[PDB]
Amino acid sequence: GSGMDEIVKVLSQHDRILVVGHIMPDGDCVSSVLSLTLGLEKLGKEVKAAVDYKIPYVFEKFPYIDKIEENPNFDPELLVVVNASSPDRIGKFQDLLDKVPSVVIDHHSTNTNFGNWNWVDPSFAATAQMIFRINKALGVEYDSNLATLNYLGIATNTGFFRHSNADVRVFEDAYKLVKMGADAHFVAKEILENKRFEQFKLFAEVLERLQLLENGKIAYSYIDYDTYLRHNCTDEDSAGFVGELRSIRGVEVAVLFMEFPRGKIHVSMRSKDWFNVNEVAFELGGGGHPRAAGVTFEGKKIEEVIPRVINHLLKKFKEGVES
Amino acid sequence: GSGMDEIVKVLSQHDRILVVGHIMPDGDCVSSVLSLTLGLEKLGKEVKAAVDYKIPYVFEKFPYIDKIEENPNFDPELLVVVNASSPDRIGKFQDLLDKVPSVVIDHHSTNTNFGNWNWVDPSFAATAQMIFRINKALGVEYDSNLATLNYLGIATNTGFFRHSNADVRVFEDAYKLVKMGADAHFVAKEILENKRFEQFKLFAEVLERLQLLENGKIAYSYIDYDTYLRHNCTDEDSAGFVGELRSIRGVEVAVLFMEFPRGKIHVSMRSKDWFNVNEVAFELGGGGHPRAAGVTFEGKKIEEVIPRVINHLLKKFKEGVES
Ligand SMILES: Nc1ncnc2c1ncn2[C@@H]1O[C@H](COP(=O)(O)O)[C@@H](O)[C@H]1O
Ligand SMILES: Nc1ncnc2c1ncn2[C@@H]1O[C@H](COP(=O)(O)O)[C@@H](O)[C@H]1O
Ligand SMILES: Nc1ncnc2c1ncn2[C@@H]1O[C@H](COP(=O)(O)O)[C@@H](O)[C@H]1O
Ligand SMILES: Nc1ncnc2c1ncn2[C@@H]1O[C@H](COP(=O)(O)O)[C@@H](O)[C@H]1O
Repeated sequence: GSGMDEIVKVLSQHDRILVVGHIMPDGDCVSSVLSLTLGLEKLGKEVKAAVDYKIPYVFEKFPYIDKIEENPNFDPELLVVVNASSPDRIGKFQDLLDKVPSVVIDHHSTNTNFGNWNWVDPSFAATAQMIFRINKALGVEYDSNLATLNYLGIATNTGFFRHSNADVRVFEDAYKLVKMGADAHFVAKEILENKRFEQFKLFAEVLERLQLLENGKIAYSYIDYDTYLRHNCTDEDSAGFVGELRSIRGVEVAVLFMEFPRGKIHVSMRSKDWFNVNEVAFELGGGGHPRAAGVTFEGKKIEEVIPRVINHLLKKFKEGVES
Repeated sequence: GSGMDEIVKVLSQHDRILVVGHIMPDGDCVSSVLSLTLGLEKLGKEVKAAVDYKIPYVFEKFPYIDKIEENPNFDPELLVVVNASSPDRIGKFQDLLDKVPSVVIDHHSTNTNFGNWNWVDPSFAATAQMIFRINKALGVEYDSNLATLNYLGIATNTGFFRHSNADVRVFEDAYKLVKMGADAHFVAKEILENKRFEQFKLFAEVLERLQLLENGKIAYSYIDYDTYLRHNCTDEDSAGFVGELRSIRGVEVAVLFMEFPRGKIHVSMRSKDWFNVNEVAFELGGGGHPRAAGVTFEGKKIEEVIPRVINHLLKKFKEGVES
């Protein structure tokens, strides 16, 4: 694939750019979209940012969040798709892939290389780290707001420096961004301290349905669509729940089945010390990382998905213990 | 007070040292005690580490944790007390303050300067940052285990880089320690992903008793001693609960009243954006930081402590809104 140098040249050559992130945006999406958009604007370019999805509440106080548009009305000369592993993930903007030359910048090993130019590097924990390097290579000077926005995705994708992907390069980037004015406490407060009361009630439903297997080493639970409705919640509200199940003493693998909307079952998997959940996800048609991976089924009963996923998980887990 | 330079000289002059931390040890205690003990040992000194308390379960897999003794049986020429703000906090080792010259190293502004030499610097988020600087000044070379142990206290005292005390110096220290081999994911896994099932049941009791005041800006709850007993828990198990209450959308001040043992009521206070909980704590006879502070009552009914604390909190909160 192309490297950073080729993507920097392409970005330099084009002056009307649409930067696009993926649906159901998370911290790395907002971070990467806004950090690249602002970097390119500082070079004088005419740039718009777009996500075909409602921006979640926790991002509403971030600087420049209103630059992300659902309906940009912009005819770009270049499409730049960040942190999105496949064209279906960018919603209605995938139609532009047929009309406009495109750049892909992504850390997901699952990326389908759907751009005319692709820089995909899974050694990074966050696409925001790739945007940081692109901006510095282009000559962008950071201010505090841009540093805060670029810090955001590095923090969220590492669980705020807790996960296995928080390596030396993550800590060096975070130090450089805080030195340049990133407001680390602002980011933690807005992302992690805006919990709805209903999210506590929703998690109580998860605890009620929690089941342990394999001498307590596997824990799984589920939320069906009627339960989301009962609590005025969506799958936005159950973010972080599967990590709470991983946090139980003695659990090595945590799995959460989430039905939202009706008939769409998302499977979120996390592992603690050694089990490669990405191998299970891939074999079920999904994908991810060794310690965090997922699968999405459409048109299924939760009663069919759960036993299939658990069966495959148990088979591979029992292999790993003997090895 | 004395600075770092004076304490480094004193540590250099003495070769039989007892390093002591405080009762109910947390991450910064274990981090500071072991990081200084190992640093001094690398200089060839005869050093023992002691805490007059059972070491919590989450520290049991850390390297060298068995170096912390409850019963050291050691006649030191120098006592070094780390991260303990007052002599009552070190249990039975306070008797040595009358017999042995003592050094105090602490970041708590509440420190009573009870050593013969005192280095107290509240600009640090963690005493572990002060130990890092002492060790480097003495000439200690870090290995991976020592870097992990020194990283521990910086992580735990900042809530793993979430709290208002996570400034540039915290991120630079963390980067330096990870560059020198600190296993950041190991630390997060052992400290944060060893939750007992009973802790979830205990927090459900907290949610049951949760009360909001002042248009949702104040949230408080309590755990009485019978409830700890009911769930086979101690105050070790409710660590982090008050931060969960602060995480509720719209809450500015969270307060958790904890009765453990019987008749001993600890009040934990956290604030989000602007309210100075340390001023309330101090006026009630406790102390702490602007965003995290506490008070401890002995010999009271929970029914007397709660309304007094809430009354004082409301009085000052209502002052801050007008200002
Ligand atoms: N070891 C890990 N590597 C990557 N992501 C993880 C890990 N553990 C938990 N996660 C979470 O899984 C999600 C994966 O993000 P991404 O790599 O952008 O798909 C993020 O929300 C992470 O916080
Ligand atoms: N259906 C899927 N196909 C490919 N990758 C996925 C899928 N679901 C989740 N992932 C990835 O797996 C990790 C964990 O996802 P989640 O459990 O949804 O937070 C993230 O890096 C996701 O991008
Ligand atoms: N702004 C803050 N400053 C210091 N400690 C905080 C803050 N917010 C929460 N805390 C917690 O309060 C405790 C205070 O630690 P210490 O400063 O060693 O007494 C630690 O457990 C911190 O994680
Ligand atoms: N009774 C007290 N007197 C002085 N400082 C305290 C007291 N209780 C708690 N603190 C400090 O206030 C902060 C929050 O304490 P806690 O809420 O117990 O985690 C920490 O820095 C404690 O060391």
